[PDB]
Amino acid sequence: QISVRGLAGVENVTELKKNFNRHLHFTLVKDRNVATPRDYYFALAHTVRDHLVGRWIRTQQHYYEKDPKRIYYLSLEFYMGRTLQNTMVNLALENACDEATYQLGLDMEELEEIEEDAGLGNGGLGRLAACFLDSMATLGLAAYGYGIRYEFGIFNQKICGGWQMEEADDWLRYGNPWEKARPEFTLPVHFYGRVEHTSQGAKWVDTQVVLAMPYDTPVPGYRNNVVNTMRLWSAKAPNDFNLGYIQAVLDRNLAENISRVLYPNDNFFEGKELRLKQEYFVVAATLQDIIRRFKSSTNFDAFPDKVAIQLNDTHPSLAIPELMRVLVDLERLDWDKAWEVTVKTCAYTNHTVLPEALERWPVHLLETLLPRHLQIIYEINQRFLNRVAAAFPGDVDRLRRMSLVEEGAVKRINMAHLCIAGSHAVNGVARIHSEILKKTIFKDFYELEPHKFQNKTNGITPRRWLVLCNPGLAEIIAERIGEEYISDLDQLRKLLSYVDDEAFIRDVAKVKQENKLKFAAYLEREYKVHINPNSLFDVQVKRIHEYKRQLLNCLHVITLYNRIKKEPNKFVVPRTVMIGGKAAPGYHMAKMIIKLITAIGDVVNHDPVVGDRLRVIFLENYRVSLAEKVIPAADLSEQISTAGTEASGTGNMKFMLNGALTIGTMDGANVEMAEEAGEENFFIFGMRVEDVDRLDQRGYNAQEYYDRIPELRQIIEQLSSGFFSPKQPDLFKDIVNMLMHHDRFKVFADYEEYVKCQERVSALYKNPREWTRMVIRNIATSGKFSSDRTIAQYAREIWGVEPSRQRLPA
Amino acid sequence: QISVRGLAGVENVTELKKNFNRHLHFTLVKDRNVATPRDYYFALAHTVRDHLVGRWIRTQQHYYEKDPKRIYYLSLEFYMGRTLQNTMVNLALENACDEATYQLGLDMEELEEIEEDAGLGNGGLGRLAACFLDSMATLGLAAYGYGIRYEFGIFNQKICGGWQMEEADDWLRYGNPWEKARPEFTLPVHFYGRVEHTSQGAKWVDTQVVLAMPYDTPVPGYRNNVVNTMRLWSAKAPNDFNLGYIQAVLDRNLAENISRVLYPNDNFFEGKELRLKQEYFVVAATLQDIIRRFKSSTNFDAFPDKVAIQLNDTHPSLAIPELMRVLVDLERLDWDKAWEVTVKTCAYTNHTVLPEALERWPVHLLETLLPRHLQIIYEINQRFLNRVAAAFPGDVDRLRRMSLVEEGAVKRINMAHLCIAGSHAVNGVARIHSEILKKTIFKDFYELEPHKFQNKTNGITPRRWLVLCNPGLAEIIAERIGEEYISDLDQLRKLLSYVDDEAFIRDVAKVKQENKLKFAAYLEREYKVHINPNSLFDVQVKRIHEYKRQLLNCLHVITLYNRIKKEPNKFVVPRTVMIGGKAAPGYHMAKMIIKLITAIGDVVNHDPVVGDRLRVIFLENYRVSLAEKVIPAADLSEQISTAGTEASGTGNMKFMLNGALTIGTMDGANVEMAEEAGEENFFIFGMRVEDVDRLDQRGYNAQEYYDRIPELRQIIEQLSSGFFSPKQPDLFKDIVNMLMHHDRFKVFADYEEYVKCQERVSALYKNPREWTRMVIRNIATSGKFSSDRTIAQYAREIWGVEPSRQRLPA
Ligand SMILES: COc1ccc(-c2nc([C@@H]3O[C@H](CO)[C@@H](O)[C@H](O)[C@H]3O)n[nH]2)cc1
Ligand SMILES: COc1ccc(-c2nc([C@@H]3O[C@H](CO)[C@@H](O)[C@H](O)[C@H]3O)n[nH]2)cc1
Ligand SMILES: *Cc1c(COP(=O)(O)O)cnc(C)c1O
Ligand SMILES: *Cc1c(COP(=O)(O)O)cnc(C)c1O
Repeated sequence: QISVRGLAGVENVTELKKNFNRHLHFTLVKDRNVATPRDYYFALAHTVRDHLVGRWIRTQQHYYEKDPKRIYYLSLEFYMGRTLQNTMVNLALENACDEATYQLGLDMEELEEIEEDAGLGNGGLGRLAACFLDSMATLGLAAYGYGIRYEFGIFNQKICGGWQMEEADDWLRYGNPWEKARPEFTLPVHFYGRVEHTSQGAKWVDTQVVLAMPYDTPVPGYRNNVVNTMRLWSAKAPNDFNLGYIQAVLDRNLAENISRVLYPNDNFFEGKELRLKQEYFVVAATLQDIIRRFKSSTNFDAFPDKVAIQLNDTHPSLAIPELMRVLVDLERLDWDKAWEVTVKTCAYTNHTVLPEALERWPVHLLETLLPRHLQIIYEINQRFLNRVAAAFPGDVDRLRRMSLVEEGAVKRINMAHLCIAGSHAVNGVARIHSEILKKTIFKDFYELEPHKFQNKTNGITPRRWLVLCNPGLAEIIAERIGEEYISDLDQLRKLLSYVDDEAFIRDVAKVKQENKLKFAAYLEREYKVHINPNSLFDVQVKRIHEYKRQLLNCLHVITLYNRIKKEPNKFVVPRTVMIGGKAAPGYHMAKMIIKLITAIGDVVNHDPVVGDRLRVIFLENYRVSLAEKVIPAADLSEQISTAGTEASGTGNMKFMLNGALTIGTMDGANVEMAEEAGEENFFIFGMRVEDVDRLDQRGYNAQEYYDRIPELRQIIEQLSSGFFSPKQPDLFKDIVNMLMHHDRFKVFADYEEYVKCQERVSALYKNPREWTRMVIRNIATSGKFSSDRTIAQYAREIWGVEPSRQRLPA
Repeated sequence: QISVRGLAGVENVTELKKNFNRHLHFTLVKDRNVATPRDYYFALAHTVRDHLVGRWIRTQQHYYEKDPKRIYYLSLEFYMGRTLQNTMVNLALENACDEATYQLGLDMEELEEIEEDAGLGNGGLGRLAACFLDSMATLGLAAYGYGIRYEFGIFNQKICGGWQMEEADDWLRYGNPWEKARPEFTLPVHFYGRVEHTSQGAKWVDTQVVLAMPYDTPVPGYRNNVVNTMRLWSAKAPNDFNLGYIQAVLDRNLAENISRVLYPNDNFFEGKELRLKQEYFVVAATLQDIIRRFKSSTNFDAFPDKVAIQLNDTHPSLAIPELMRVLVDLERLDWDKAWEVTVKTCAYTNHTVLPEALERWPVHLLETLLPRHLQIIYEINQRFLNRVAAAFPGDVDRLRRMSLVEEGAVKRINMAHLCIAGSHAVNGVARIHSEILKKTIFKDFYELEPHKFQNKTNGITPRRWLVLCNPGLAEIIAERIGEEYISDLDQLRKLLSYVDDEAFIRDVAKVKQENKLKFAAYLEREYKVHINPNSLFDVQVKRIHEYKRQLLNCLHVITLYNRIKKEPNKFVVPRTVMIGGKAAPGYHMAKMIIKLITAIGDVVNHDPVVGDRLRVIFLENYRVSLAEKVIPAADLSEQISTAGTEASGTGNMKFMLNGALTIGTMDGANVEMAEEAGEENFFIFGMRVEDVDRLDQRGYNAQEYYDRIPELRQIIEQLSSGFFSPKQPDLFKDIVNMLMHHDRFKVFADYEEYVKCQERVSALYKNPREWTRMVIRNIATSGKFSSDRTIAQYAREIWGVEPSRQRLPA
């Protein structure tokens, strides 16, 4: 049907049909009389998987023969989502599979909906890792993603009585056709024990052993026949583990719990032993695998020429002392040489400045679990501080600030300090964030070693986030400028020459309208709710956190409601306000915010005076597959974090690419988006970073805003008095008390500017031609935010490898 | 090469090679340059599996269309062993696969050795279930085996310093290509809770739910294109289970532990809650599956016409009250009608008279775990005892003896009594055993309902236990009488006409010699030990238990050793005495017996005066795959249980079929073997059951035998004084004390007759022609001991179905 989905040749379609029927019979052991839609999904997934394997084998063979520098991307999170459609897109099989399944009496879109998300991440950080793997494959880099194969990913969210309930995400229940277990490359990982000092070096002895079993998942590049590997480790007990008899076997679960479940905190550090075990587990297994591959290419001088290790935040920071341990204790390198190799191999990406998100591990935990690593950390620290003292003689407070070891009631190791000391490059994830790192939390380190500090602004893959989720938009773009933009997103600039083209304006608006209709029907089918698809779709989807300011959005929604009730017969631009996202299970305020959003909905959606002019919907179970549906349907993207808090954001970029306008603060990558599109094509409001600093110096007093803004006072009085919770009048007192007395994120300080800016949004929406022209200017300038651009910069400026768009032979 | 392995046609071999290469590439994602022997095994297993699937689908379809009476064989144990070779034998693919792999540069016998045993049983009871599944498929019965998919089967045995050590049997580590998960037919199983009485019936409420997920394994019949199903349940927690957050997810292991591990006790009852959970789990899931299939054929009068449930001992006895629960509480049948249906549906096989093996569950356990089942059991008991009281008025002691409820400090439910009350047929497993049931432990029940009591003598499948393990013997038989005997083992009687045939005598002895050479080399390769293959191979392999009297064998071995040392220059027939088997981990005396056997070996095998005239070998890790190697190599089969203790035995039958002579007591099926072969062709010794009873009446005094038999006194003095344990002189005092003062199995009472009978064995072995003639007379009369005969009797006399040797279309 549409060109960007590829060719459906007679031979190809005939062969797909044959192989589908072969898998249904031989692989699934079903016939057509008893097959369910799930069986049909698996038959198609195996059929498509077969097309990957030849390319996967040949790619890995090619890397063995050419021996390029290898890139290892270490992350505790990979938020992959579904694989079937992405695989078809990257192999140019989508139209062929559509036609094949159509001829078998099946709807391929219905089969796609059966696949579980691989939800092995919390949000942005994990999804960035996934976009990066796609870009690395598309750019022909010899890259490997290494992580943990969690049995349970991010929990499934249910809303009961307006409250979040959590259910385990049993994503492996029906099997995962995309992974290949490799039990033959299983490796041992050590814990506990003690250190003995012999005459020739330290020895780590009396340890408990857990096995790391790898599962490999293919990562196809975009139409280049490159298939890279994501290797995820699963924990297994050895067979003599604890070996009355029955209890010893049952106790194997203690070892296997390491890979059982993803910690569900976004931007928050929980210092639990189990999490530390996960961090070491992934590092120890991965580093053995790296060294094995390096020796099968004595001379570790060449190691940094053949290996780059990228640390996705501090979560895999133990890679630094582990590499030192292996090189010094096992390979018998002198300390100075081992350190040179380590620093040249490792690079660190920081993703947050929030103090509660930074990993600071208690020394007593490390002492018990990883006694040799603690010794190595202390030695790193002493050598590092000796350098500081030589550069800044007499500056004793600098020595305290820069130490890897923090003093206090409980001594802690600051893992960010460890990463900076042990890495040749340290980057933030958007220009403003990288500047904040140099001016504030890592200022001292920047003064010592300015050359280490870089910026790499984040991006998103346009395969998943345009072609896959919004084929209608991809097609109308391709009709004008061809298909090359899918792997060279800067070509979207050519669309600026179509900003006054009446046919293009029409087509852009038509695609948005279709996407809104399709989403409005999805909502009715799966969740029994009636929305007006002519209304402005105002969307805020992301994890629930105080810094992201869903509460500010709530205040605007109540303002609109109160304005309608005051003047019911005045025209207002109709809106559907959709908010979705998961709260971390232990984060009380985030759970209270969810309840507030649903309680506002309960009032607003049932008030007959409001009608269809305002609807408030909480989108349940926000995840990658839901993002693919709602983002193409959005008109307005809410990116309203307090300036200085959102390191980058990536949702922001997904909305820009898909034809929504953005209302946002000058935070993270929003700054760069506005710069690319022009400030006149962005709805910017609120305090800049400098304004927040000025408020913090005099002292934030929320009472001043309450006293001066009557519309704001009315809302607080409604919240306090039980207007949105008549049966439990004090339900929201924690929210009110926080806003009035200990709001770290200054919700009231941006309220007035936010409401005024929202009125400008509504004014523009009344003129559909000018709204759409502004949209075209956004889509046209979104090219910088391709993760292909981001990865090319990492490759050239950090890893020292050249990207390639050349195809391997098929 | 050999005819019974089938045809190797050019087309077949070409297609096998293609499919092997397809699986290596697409299924395993390997090329020939990096493939290991394990990859080659999996490629062949998938290739052979593909030949099963069409037949499996068509067989199950045929049962749906014809709607025959269905047979459900419920067992906690299925000791399957390896599947690859058995599959090839039953599909006539062995020579074709041999040729295909040969042309690919691979040795198929080497690939076969890579497969793990499916070790989901302890010994005879579990292996009987496996032979039965093979026979049911070969006889065209619509039969299903139902059990538990244990993650860990019977432990792997290691010998360290002469002691048994246990290691977990992680049989699923590399995957199981033979099973198909069916997560779509997952069913709930309930535990705990309480009973509420409403106006219309009892309700079992407030229960904890565990899911039962089925995995299906194909069971091919012998060259008839029938493929039946073995369905094994695995335990899964529901997704809301216990739903801080992290701990709730980790605690899912509590539910999933139900299917984690096989209880490793042979002939011993351990009354643990976890075992009770396993028993109910298998019953509750299976019965729902049975009822579903019955309703998809209101009218439960027809249920016993369409369903037979065979209880493999009392382990699945909760099927009786569960069926009553479903019919009364859920289907709303009146009690009397439900009971009629239950009795007509269920039949019970008893496999032991040892009092410590009989299941007697504490009432307090049932009350907490299965409160509704306990109520139903009490009602069954009251109704049953009302019948007893009407038949035997005033016989109050009979009421006490027959009750399902045993009085005492702890009230217990006698599950054997429950099975008899609720079953239309009760059988023992050999003629002597079935007679013992009627005369002793179930005498009262037999007097009430004589019509219920039957015998079904055990058997073994001649596919695994002749064709598969001893192709050389199968072939020389086939050269004379054709191939029909493989599915009609009574045809072996035709071999009596070849007892004086010089060529046949030669060939039988040649095959034995080859098997001994092959086993002698296996021992050198895998376990670094030098045995004389011209020696008589004297073999006792079976679980270690006091009743099986490995200790009596030990006493004979020491006797031979002492006789050699007394007269070193006299000729004695050389022997290699091999003993193997696992001890239950908590069974102290069994572990001490293993240590005694290895300690005897340590002395005997290193005494230079003995030379190669006597060797004592402990065969480590005895299991089904080791049985397939050692049984074809044996000359003498040791079947020496105290009369009245071995309900049947099946090892005995395996040795008879494979050309060993038997030294044995008149116990279990040995009685029937001697009757079939003639007593003159069997080495019978020792007390009969009647002699044991006479000794028990006067009192067994072991001291009398010590005082009268100088050779026996010498052995006890050697054991006591530390001759076999010089560094730990008192090591064997528990063994000595047991033999002298509390030997329940009367080892000393059979010593003299046993040693004299062993001298007759040695005398016959000196005349190889007459030894071999006696062997032919044994093999020729082994036909009764086919499990095809056993299953045909169950079918006709218990299940009410007619067996069929007709082929389904291919
Ligand atoms: C399990 O514990 C944690 C899980 C995640 C984070 C984390 N997530 C991000 C997000 O990273 C994105 C990708 O760079 C940014 O776009 C986003 O601004 C940031 O909040 N920063 N930090 C921190 C601890
Ligand atoms: C896990 O707990 C148990 C496991 C097994 C048994 C058992 N095994 C047999 C053996 O059954 C064989 C098949 O009928 C007989 O040949 C054998 O004589 C008997 O001991 N009888 N009883 C009992 C409890
Ligand atoms: C992109 C994405 C995120 C990150 O969104 P932000 O608005 O940048 O926080 C979180 N979750 C999912 C499922 C995503 O696809
Ligand atoms: C046949 C068999 C048994 C039963 O042997 P008995 O001598 O009858 O106890 C036990 N274990 C294995 C592995 C078997 O094959």
